[PDB]
Amino acid sequence: VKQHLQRETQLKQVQQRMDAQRELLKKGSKKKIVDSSGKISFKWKKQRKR
Amino acid sequence: IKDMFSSAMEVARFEGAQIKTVSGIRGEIKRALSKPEGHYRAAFEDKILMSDIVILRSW
Amino acid sequence: ADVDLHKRAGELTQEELERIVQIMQNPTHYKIPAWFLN
Amino acid sequence: LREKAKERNPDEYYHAMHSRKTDAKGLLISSRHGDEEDESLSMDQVKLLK
Amino acid sequence: DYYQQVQRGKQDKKISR
Amino acid sequence: AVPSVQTFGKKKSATAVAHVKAGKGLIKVNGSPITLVEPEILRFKVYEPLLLVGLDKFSNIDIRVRVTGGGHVSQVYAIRQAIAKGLVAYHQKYVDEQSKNELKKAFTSYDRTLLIADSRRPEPK
Amino acid sequence: DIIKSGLAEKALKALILQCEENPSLKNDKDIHIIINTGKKMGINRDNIPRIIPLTKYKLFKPRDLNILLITKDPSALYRETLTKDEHTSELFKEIISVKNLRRRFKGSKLTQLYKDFDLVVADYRVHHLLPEVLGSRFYHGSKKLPYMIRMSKEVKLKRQQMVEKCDPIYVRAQLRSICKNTSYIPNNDNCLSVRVGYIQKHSIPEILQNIQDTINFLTDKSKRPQGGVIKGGIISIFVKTSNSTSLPIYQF
Amino acid sequence: GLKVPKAVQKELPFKSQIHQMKPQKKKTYMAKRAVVLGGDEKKARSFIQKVLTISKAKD
Amino acid sequence: LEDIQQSILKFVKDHRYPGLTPGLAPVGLSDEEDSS
RNA sequence: UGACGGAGCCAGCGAGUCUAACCUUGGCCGAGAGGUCUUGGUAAUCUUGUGAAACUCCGUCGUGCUGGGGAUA
Repeated sequence: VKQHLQRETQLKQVQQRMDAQRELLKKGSKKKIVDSSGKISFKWKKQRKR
Repeated sequence: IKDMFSSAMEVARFEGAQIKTVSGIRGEIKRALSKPEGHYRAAFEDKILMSDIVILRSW
Repeated sequence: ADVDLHKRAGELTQEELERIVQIMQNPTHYKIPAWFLN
Repeated sequence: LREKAKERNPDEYYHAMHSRKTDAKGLLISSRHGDEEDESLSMDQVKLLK
Repeated sequence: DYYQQVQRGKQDKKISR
Repeated sequence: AVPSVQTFGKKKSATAVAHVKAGKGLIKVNGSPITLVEPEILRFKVYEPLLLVGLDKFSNIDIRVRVTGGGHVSQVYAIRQAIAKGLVAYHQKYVDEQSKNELKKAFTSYDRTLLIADSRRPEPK
Repeated sequence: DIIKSGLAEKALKALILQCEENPSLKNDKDIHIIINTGKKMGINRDNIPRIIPLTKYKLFKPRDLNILLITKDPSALYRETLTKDEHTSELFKEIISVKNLRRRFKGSKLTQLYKDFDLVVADYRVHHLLPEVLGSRFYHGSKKLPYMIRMSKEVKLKRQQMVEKCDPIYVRAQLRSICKNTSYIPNNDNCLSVRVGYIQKHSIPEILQNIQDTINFLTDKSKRPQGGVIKGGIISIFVKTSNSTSLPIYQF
Repeated sequence: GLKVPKAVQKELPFKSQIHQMKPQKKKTYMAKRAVVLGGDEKKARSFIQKVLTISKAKD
Repeated sequence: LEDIQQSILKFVKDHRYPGLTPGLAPVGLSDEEDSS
């Protein structure tokens, strides 16, 4: 059960990164936001979808 | 070629002789090298290998 | 020996020169490494 | 091959020297993928695969 | 003398074999 | 997609390929800038294609040179040849022919070995 | 267990009395123990000398011997911070890098280098690419075989780089450990040599004590990467100078 | 194998040019994407490979 | 099982160089400080 | 035009399953042949490709030759 839990949390993280990449390549204006560490995020322009 | 002779006098005595490897590659001894004593320079039909033995058939 | 390594050898006080010659006389007990001297 | 290099004849036009190309050192680039595929795939293809 | 004892020992061991 | 131009500069066994295209004005030899080309006493041999015609020709174009082969002085002679005839070929193809042959006249009045090497030798007397 | 009896003391005494007078070994000044293990110790011979810690006898101080130090590519950091520290500023006879070492020393220069130094110490990141640079004279046998040192007390994680610094107190501490202790290299067969003691820097009870120290550290069960390699019954001990016969001890 | 030199093979005709493709050093996306099946499928792959090499070596 | 239930319900090492872990010297407290 | 000590850099030749030392010290196994380990000395234009040296830069010195038994620590 513990290794089922480890497999599930690793799959959740890799699907989360995959979903962020897919969300990133759709469309709209965005900028690369960099934090203190280097964990980058993408902040999207306040503009609703036509 | 390393050790079939003990001295450059011996190689000088045997210059021009035809030798061959065990592969049948024919050859000829040409000149005694200077500093290692029984070592000489031979010329062969083509490139012999490091796993060969040369042969001077005498009687 | 604390003598400055840029002074010319003429202007040497005798305590500096005796410190130099004492160190060079007994190098082992001043723990000079044995590769400096042959 | 050395004799063919001596007798290249540099006014040698083929139609395949439009598609085929040459790297910096002068040798031949052979694309290791396909030649019935494409190495770079489009944005909507990447959207579907992702 | 023990030096010569043991080197004669290995010598005659090889000779006996 | 960009207007670009490729030329070659040769001395003994050095060879330099110069790509000139439209840009902001950066001149780069082997990735590093032109102001790093050693042996540093022939840096003005490299500079004279720029100083003979003015930097206002280079203010709108960016050059890059890749130099292989040769030695130090053969490489600076390949660099200066590649830069010179690349500027001439760019002003031929994408700027006017009057500036083209003004550049050819200036380089040829300085030395035509900026534009044409001395290539096949000796003489059998 | 305990190895100090009249057989061991008589053998070691007779070896010293033989090498004082014999005109065939008046240059080699050293005592080695040959351990004949029972089984074949399985680990193949890399040329990395593991360190056997003696417990109460420093057999060498780091200032009574020539030390060559081999460093990484730029070498300016290690050379400056080692030579103007005055904890280590006189400890190394030479500090070079691998690039200019193999540039300078080719051929018989390596024979002069061998005869020149007596402790080769390399950065552990360059220790593996030494057997071509230093040739086979340093790796046939083991008396000038180079030691690994860590220069910085810093560990590499993945996805990130080792910050390039060096620590002179740490490197003096591990050269002190290297000269203070003795060493061995594991191999496939059942023979294993360990240097113990010198010919006039040492005496019979201290040589016998550090012989027993190497025995304990070698056939120990714990300390298993560095020392616990004798898995079976250690069968015999011998002592010899490099051109002297194998005086036997502890025939089990 | 026959190692033709680069100075020769850069100066070859267009028909005689040697298609030598370089190895891949980058973990490309299609290779890191593409799925392989396991268990019964990998032993099916092993079985089909063994059968095909036994057939080719017998021929 | 208590640690496994809490999870389910909640010496150097160089990576490139595996020879360092038998290689490096066992430094002591008696090696770092005093007169050499 | 030097001597030490660091640093920057630039080639063209050359690709046969082929390329390459010697003498020892000992341990163990084996009937022997030998195998394997260990060890010190000597020799060296290294080994297949990366790389040259002269050159360039930066600190330091400072320009009146060579010998063995004798004799001072």
